[PDB]
Amino acid sequence: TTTQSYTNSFTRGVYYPDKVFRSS
Amino acid sequence: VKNKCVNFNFNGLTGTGVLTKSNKKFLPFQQFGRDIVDTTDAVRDPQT
Ligand SMILES: *[C@@H]1O[C@H](CO)[C@@H](O)[C@H](O)[C@H]1NC(C)=O
Repeated sequence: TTTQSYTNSFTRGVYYPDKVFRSS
Repeated sequence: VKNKCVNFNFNGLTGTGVLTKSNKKFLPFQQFGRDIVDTTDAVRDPQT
């Protein structure tokens, strides 16, 4: 079976929008 | 040819300038480069 408890994601789940290098 | 003003056509990215070796840290999925004001600064050689 399974449960459906709820949690808070914090600051999480960010990917690179593009494939362009960037620094500073 | 490096260190010489040439017209480049890297993978359809047309332009002009002087290209040379660099010590950037391009990640494996990276393909292009850019700066703070969104101008193409570095490119990855498709055959090198
Ligand atoms: C490009 O292809 C040639 C011949 O297939 C090969 O010798 C060379 O290593 C290749 N270059 C890259 C960067 O894969």
